[PDB]
Amino acid sequence: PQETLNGGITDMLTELANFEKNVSQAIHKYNAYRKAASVIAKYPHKIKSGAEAKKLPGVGTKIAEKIDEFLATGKLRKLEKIRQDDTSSSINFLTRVSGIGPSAARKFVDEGIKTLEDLRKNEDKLNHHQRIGLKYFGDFEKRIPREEMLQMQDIVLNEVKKVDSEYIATVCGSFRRGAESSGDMDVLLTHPSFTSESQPKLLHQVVEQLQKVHFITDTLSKGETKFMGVCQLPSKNDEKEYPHRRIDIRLIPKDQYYCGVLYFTGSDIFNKNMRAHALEKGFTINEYTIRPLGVTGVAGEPLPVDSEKDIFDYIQWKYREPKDRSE
DNA sequence: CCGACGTCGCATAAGC
DNA sequence: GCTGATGCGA
DNA sequence: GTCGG
Ligand code: NA
Ligand code: NA
Repeated sequence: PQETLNGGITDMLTELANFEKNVSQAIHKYNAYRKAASVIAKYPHKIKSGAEAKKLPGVGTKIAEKIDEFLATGKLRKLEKIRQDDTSSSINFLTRVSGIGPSAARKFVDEGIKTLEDLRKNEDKLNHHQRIGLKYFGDFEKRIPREEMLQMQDIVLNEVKKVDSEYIATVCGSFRRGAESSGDMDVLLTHPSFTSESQPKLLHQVVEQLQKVHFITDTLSKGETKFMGVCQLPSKNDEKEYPHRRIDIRLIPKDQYYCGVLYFTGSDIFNKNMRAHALEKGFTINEYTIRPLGVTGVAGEPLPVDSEKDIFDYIQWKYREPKDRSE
């Protein structure tokens, strides 16, 4: 796991990944290329041949070939071509705006809209989400230092508690695992009055409060259980102002809360391992529940959970700190 | 050879 | 107006 | 594109 060891190769794979997703609309080729990129990124030798790479889970014949060409010429003909392609490179770029995905990008570029500037000239053609995306294009591609996250957390936990001291809220994501930086803030929310069996107002009042103290500045989307929007730390005195940040707030019912918390803490890799484990011990785990099987594979009713540990207990695993859930 | 590859809440489209 | 498909982000 | 039934 050292940067420019196979950087050339993994930046390559990652470029191709984006073109598959954003231009070709082949999300599964997109994940193939990314998966290759990962397993190569972890590989602790400078790759010498496509054949050496092929040995890795997720590197097949086609990518092996690419690596050979890259290794001998320092570039890829296809990648070089698509990069200079006016239409395609503009479609790929436009998708960097939040709310513009591969379909809307494609339509824009069809009607000659290819640049941020062009988007600015055409706001009347953007939905609410997209306008927010444009407006904060740069801020949203910035990382969030952990210190700022802590500051944001102070504000979130404070105002949630002042709306109702019985609410529970957890900031998960790479934040909860110790990451020195985060992509956004992901808040998980529950209340003792909200169970799977069980007002239709619990998420709304929390969001309202966060707007009233001007933490939440914009709304991408909001319904009865998931909120997605924008936030910002209060500008220190005369100091330079903070970036607007992405924040999601999820209302989960209490008897599914720690499954939710477990799931949205990750990492993805650790989740795959633990869901694998898991089956072998006789259980199925998803973001909501842990259920038992079932001599024929028939899933029983969901078991009670009242903490993260509870889940680990069910499946013969000693509790592992968010600290140590890289895998 | 050929299908799976995560899933789902919310905004908006689109056909009725 | 209704519906439930499709795009999007996570 | 890669893996696997
Ligand atoms: Na292989
Ligand atoms: Na986007």
